[PDB]
Amino acid sequence: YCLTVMTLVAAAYTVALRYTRTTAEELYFSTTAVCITEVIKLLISVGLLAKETGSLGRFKASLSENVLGSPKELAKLSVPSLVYAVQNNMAFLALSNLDAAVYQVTYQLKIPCTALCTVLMLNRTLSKLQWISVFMLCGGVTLVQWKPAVVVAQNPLLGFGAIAIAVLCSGFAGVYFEKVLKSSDTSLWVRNIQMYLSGIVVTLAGTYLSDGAEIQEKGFFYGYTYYVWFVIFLASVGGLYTSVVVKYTDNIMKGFSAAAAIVLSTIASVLLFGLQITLSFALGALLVCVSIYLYGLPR
Ligand SMILES: Nc1ccn([C@@H]2O[C@H](COP(=O)(O)O)[C@@H](O)[C@H]2O)c(=O)n1
Repeated sequence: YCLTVMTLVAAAYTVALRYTRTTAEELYFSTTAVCITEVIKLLISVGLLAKETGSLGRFKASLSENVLGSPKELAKLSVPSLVYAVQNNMAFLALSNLDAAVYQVTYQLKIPCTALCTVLMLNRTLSKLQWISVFMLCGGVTLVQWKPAVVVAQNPLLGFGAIAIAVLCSGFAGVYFEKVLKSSDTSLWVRNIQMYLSGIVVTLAGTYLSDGAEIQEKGFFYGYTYYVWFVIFLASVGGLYTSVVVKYTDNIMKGFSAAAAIVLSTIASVLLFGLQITLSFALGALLVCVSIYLYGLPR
């Protein structure tokens, strides 16, 4: 379920976002959407904490001791929420200035950056063979994702600067969260709550600084339609399900699993719905399979 959710969210999110940034008459503030995602992800996570603890007495006790009463953990988790506030704003900026396929292939440069950050920050080791598989995975998804390289005027060079920042944020913020998540027995849903508390403050401050002038003229929830709330739900679910992947695997295996699921989803579409496929897909799919094989070998 959590692999078929991640693909159908991955498919739906970037297309629905790209649509809502280009086609609107009354256009919404992207900074607010990033902030509202952190609010919803907090409220779902608070819900999940009650379900995990499985008791009102245990839930309340967890909020006191672990959520609100672990200040140094909130201090640590304020760092990646500041970086994710950058990242997610750069993602709305990138999809406003570049094509959906162009964003997709370019943003996979996070996979090398995330692998480097994993080796740097978590003090792990990747062999020469494992490094070969990471770049081969990156080249494999490039071949699978490839598509030709809006009703509004755009700026590609500003769009690529945004993906350059967002790629660096993806590696740093994700691995920082993994570092803090796996440093104790504290629950995933506490760590998410601890993070999204600071996130809501940082993202709301971002909105003030970026769009506060224009928001006074128009309103905070200006341009919001049924499709903007759809995008934010997908961003919230995706955000939560990403933290679950990092919990049960790691920030490198997030990339391999994401790539493997794109190939499995396209193969499911060929068999069930008679989808026509390219030779680039066939070659790229094999590279994704070899990369998983090479990464999955003992040294
Ligand atoms: N603990 C975490 C870790 C990541 N996330 C979200 O998951 C996304 C990570 O995207 P990447 O996998 O592209 O780095 C970000 O939008 C981030 O806000 C989250 O909501 N909670």
